[PDB]
Amino acid sequence: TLTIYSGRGQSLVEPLVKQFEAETGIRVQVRYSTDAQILAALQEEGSRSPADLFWANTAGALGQASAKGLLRPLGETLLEKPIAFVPASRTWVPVTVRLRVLAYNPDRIKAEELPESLLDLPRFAREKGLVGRVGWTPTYSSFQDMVAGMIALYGEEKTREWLLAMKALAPKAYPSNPAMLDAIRAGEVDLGSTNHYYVVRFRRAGYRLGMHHFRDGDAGNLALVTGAGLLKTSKNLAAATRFLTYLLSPQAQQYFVGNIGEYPLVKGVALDPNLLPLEEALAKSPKLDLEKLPLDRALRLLRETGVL
Repeated sequence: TLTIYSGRGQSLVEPLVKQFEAETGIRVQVRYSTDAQILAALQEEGSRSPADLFWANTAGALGQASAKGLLRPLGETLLEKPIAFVPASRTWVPVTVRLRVLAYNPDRIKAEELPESLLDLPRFAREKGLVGRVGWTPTYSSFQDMVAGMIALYGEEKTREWLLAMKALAPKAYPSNPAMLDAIRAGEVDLGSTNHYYVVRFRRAGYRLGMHHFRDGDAGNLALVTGAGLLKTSKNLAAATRFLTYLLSPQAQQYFVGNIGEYPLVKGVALDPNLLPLEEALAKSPKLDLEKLPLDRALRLLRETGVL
């Protein structure tokens, strides 16, 4: 009788849940909301919460749960499974990771010429004549995560500097990443900060698209970790633990990299060619506490600068 509060989209979640159900005979009930609402709902429900598991789209949202003392420390051998991104808390387990990257039109942009730091992107745009030819996705959650990452790395004022310098390029805003990548393909824009798996998806469809990683440590390579946690309110601790174990199972991790295009966190999986190895991903990403990204601050700043 497993009850999951999921900030991950249903289309992604349901196949895995079906499998578990059929293979264990455990009946699972999943509630789908934003990481935001789930965090609200748990604080609301208190000890009267049905939820056994929290499966978040972001490690930020899990940091909050662990911050409101909501999660139960995990089976020593569980936190042993994933290759990285385990939280000091040991109060949730990371399931996939996604990378911020810079997508571009190989026909229009030379790989050699792209900046080693996201911070230098506007200067690149100005020199290379890309006014009106840069795309971004201001309303997109991972873009907002990236901006919070810049605030944590460089400070609010450097980040503000970057935002206003980006705005001064008259960049085009897209409602979604596929929309922006379509634009990149069409030549409406030349480049855009995105999530690596949107690019992997395009490439699988046959569309040659450039994928640039910034220098190691750079805010532009931000690791976007998804994860799951065992709630304190859980009265189904065996079944719940089985499911966490299941999420980290080779077959499920193959689903994540294959069906979804995200990075698996375990071995025993066949790896796409459009991904650098997991280990190099780690090497590339900024070293930050992913549970503590100042997302509220990023949002405030994005609205103030007039980006949002």
